[PDB]
Amino acid sequence: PEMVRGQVFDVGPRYTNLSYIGEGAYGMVCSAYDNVNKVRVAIKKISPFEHQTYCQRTLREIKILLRFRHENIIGINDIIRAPTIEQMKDVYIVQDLMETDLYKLLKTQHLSNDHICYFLYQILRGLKYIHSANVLHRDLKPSNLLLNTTCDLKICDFGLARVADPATRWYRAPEIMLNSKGYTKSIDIWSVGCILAEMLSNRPIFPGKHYLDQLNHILGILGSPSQEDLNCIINLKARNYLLSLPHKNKVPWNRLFPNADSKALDLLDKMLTFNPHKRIEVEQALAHPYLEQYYDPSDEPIAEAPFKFDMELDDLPKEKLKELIFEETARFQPGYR
Ligand SMILES: Nc1ncnc2c1ncn2[C@@H]1O[C@H](COP(=O)(O)OP(=O)(O)NP(=O)(O)O)[C@@H](O)[C@H]1O
Ligand SMILES: *[C@@H]1[C@H](C(=O)OC(C)(C)C)C(=O)CC[C@]1(C)C(=O)OCC#C
Repeated sequence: PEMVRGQVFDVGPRYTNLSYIGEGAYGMVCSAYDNVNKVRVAIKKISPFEHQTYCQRTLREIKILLRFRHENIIGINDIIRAPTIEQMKDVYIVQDLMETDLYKLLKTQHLSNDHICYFLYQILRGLKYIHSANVLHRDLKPSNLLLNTTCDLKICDFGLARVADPATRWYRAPEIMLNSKGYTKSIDIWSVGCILAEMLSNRPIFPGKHYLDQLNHILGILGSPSQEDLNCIINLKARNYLLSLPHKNKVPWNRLFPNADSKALDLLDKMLTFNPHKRIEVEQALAHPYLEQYYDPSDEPIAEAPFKFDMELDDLPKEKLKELIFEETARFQPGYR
């Protein structure tokens, strides 16, 4: 078994020439060569079975990404795991190989306005498909926006994704921290707005240290919530918390982004709206004048049908989640069904 930084990558003989390329809180990702198809791939090793929440992430990512097929969404090419459930300790997810992610690119490079507009267009194009399947990604951030040499962008990391039905916190919408319930497609648009702001200045717009600090960052730029804003917070204890904060004036977007295109700041304003019911929707954002050079509805496909898991996962024990992961990956085993 090939080894990478002291870690077993048990993916041969088909996949060889492994090279470390990144890592998140759950998976180690390596580049590799697929000797069967004669193509470069990425391989994510995850080891989730001792944790119920990690098992949920693994099953959600596998189920959603095998059902999605879109240019701006990473696909799963193959899944490697042991032939028996008792031997199964790691899962390897094989994906198309991307060259970097937006987090790493922003560390090294200031983006031009054409770059920002193009990246923002691809994010929203992929998000249009996700939302059209009635799915929430729920964890959009620069590190899960993959990029290749030709500037193509793919969204990845669907372990928190959920059917819509009303690590880092810097991109979490305010209602996640205040309501803990009733999440809509609106939460992804907030994340995209945070990403846009970071592309405009190469710094995160709301880099809070904890939920309390996070809310103070957001309010220190948006200003204290309006009465209509307050009425959309359902948890009254959370409303009382907001009402206990000192008044804060809104900071004009062109104070934060003085050289930014005014059309980008108009869209940004509509994405980073406190009230999720007033926040711009993905199709309206695609149609905003900022993206006029790219917007092409006939070339922005949607899902044939809304997605559904066919079972609630939140309450299942991890040993049951393990059996579901085994079942869901059987289609990549020789001799399946
Ligand atoms: N298909 C891929 N091609 C190239 N690099 C990739 C690919 N998938 C992931 N990466 C890199 O590996 C990192 C970790 O992947 P990710 O899927 O976010 O792992 P995770 O641990 O399951 N979740 P998280 O903690 O949210 O990052 C990414 O941020 C990328 O830099
Ligand atoms: C795209 C690249 C790019 O995708 O970065 C990596 C590191 C993946 C090669 C850039 O960020 C700069 C050049 C380019 C082509 C770009 O942004 O131009 C398109 C336009 C307008």
